Amino acid sequence: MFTINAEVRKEQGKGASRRLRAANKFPAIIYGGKEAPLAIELDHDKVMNMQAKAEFYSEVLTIVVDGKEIKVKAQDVQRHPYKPKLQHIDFVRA
Amino acid sequence: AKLHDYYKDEVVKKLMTEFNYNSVMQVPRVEKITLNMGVGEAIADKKLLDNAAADLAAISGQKPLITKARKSVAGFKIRQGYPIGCKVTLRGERMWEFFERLITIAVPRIRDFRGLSAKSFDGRGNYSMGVREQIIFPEIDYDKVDRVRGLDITITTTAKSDEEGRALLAAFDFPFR
Amino acid sequence: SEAKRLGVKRFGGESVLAGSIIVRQRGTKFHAGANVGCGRDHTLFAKADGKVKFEVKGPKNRKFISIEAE
Amino acid sequence: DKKSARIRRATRARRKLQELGATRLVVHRTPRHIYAQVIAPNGSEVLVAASTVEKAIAEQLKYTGNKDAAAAVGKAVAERALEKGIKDVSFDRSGFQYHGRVQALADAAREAGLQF
RNA sequence: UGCCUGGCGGCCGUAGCGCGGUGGUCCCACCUGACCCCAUGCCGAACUCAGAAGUGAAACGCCGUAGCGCCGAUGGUAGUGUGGGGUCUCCCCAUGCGAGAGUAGGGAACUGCCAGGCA
RNA sequence: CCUCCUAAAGAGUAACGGAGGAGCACGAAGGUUGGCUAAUCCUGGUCGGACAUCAGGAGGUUAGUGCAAUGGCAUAAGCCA
RNA sequence: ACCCGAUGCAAACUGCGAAUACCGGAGAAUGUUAUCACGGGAGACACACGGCGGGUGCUAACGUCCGUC
Repeated sequence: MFTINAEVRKEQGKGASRRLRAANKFPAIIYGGKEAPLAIELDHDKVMNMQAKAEFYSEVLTIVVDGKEIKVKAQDVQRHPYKPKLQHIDFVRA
Repeated sequence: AKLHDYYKDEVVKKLMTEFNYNSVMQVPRVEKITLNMGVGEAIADKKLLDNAAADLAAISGQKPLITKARKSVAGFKIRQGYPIGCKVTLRGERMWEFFERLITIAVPRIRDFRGLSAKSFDGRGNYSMGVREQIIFPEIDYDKVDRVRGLDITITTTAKSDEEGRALLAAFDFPFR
Repeated sequence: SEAKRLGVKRFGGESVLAGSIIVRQRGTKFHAGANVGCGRDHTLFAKADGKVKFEVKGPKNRKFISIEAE
Repeated sequence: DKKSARIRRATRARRKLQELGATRLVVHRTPRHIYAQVIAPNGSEVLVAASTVEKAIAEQLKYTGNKDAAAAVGKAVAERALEKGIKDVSFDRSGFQYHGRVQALADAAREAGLQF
């Protein structure tokens, strides 16, 4: 249900991830099915705000990018050892 | 093969009636009789084991096989390659005659006969004995015996389960437990 | 103790002549394939002239060294 | 078991003769039938083959599997091979003892004209 | 050419383990007796000599079973070559190389030759 | 003299660096042909104590491979003839 | 004890596993052959410091030495 808005990725590599982390964002991925997986960016502020509830891994989240709404599900999250900053999130189209 | 015809006549038929089997060979059969005499205390001398082997040969129709220690251990003071046990490997026509003679005459003459131990099963249809006082057979005279040995017949049977093994034992007499 | 000579002397794609030692080993890390011998010291040598080749064969995934003639 | 035992017994000689890259002749036994075929070094191709199952060889055999049947199979394979031009191929017993029908087949093949 | 059965190679678990079903047309298997070809460090145990008398019980061919083994992404990270920076003990930056670990998905094989039976 | 690292995924590479063995032996413990393949647990029993030979299932080389150790061995390089 | 789920670690553990470096084959460009062999003549035969990956120490140490620049 949550409307998640992001920018389409255009650079592949650890440089983009480092730049996003510096700019207070982080990379993620949306896969699930035979269609080509899509790399996406997540804005730490809004994503953490919506994830503060316990429904993040329970209900079907909604990515609205470029005016297109797609349903996805969260499988696992990579959490920093001690820093309270999100690192990477995998999403399954379901 | 003296008892082969009698088995095919009665045992197959009654097992078929009991177990509603389909094919003839589904009934449990006899794979072999393991006439193994494990003295255990052969360390005293080789002559005791030699006499045991001679008695086994006289009872059977072929020379027995001598089995050595499987591995060397210190707790049981057994080395490696030491001849310890003796067994008889019978696979042919003499098995039927030997089994018939046993089930006929060797069963009743058992001291304090309180029933064969029916709770000894490997887990899939192998039935074992641990009895002593092997003088039951009259073929051996008292003038050629110096001690009392043990009979540990462990029948190798084609039975697929303990129920089938018990049914076969009941078929071959086995009065009670 | 002086260090012994181990490792592979001739690698894949290298042209070698007959009798050329390919790999020196204590046991059998690699097994002779085509036109390859095996000495008493588990040393592999080429019995002909050609290029070396490394592959995997057998149910246990064993490394094999062979010589392909040109 | 029996089949695994036979395969593990035969594989040694089979691979050892494969190292030489020499055309071979193999014989398979069964109390009911006997098979024989020539195998090229690749192993995916054959040169000649003869079996007791076919009527062309079973017509004059009282029983499919016997010493006479083995001799007939051996001479038939040796013939087919000499017309084909095998030129002295090797022989493999396929992990079978060389004291029965395998020996009969080998003797028949050797006496038919082959010099293996 | 359609199905079934056996042998010989590639491939070396997507080819595996467990469960169910099915198979006697041919072929394969169970096994009868064995002085005869054979031999047991004892055993017709292995191998070999005389079947359809019966069967597919055990073994084995085939189908399903995603319980399980196994293969396996995209993406992130670790790690590191060259240059630079710092609080140079260790870390960061532009650039290149970047996978096991976990998921998506795959997964009860396929391929070449010969032989016999049912079509 | 030999084995582990040390020793920075080719080879080599030092330190009052730390870990162990050997001065052999075999006329079989070699060659050839054939046959075979373990540790342990459980089930059973009178000596058997929980762990004596024996029957079977799992296991599939953790055994064995004469030397202390390393790497190999199912084709077994291990065992018998 | 056995023993399922593993946690904390291994220079003398690796069912996984890089980046580099070394090895061989093809190719453009470029370098005064910069490559190899033989012969004459040598010098040196106590190196210092710094960067990187390391050994050990007292998670002080120019400690106590290595491979590369």
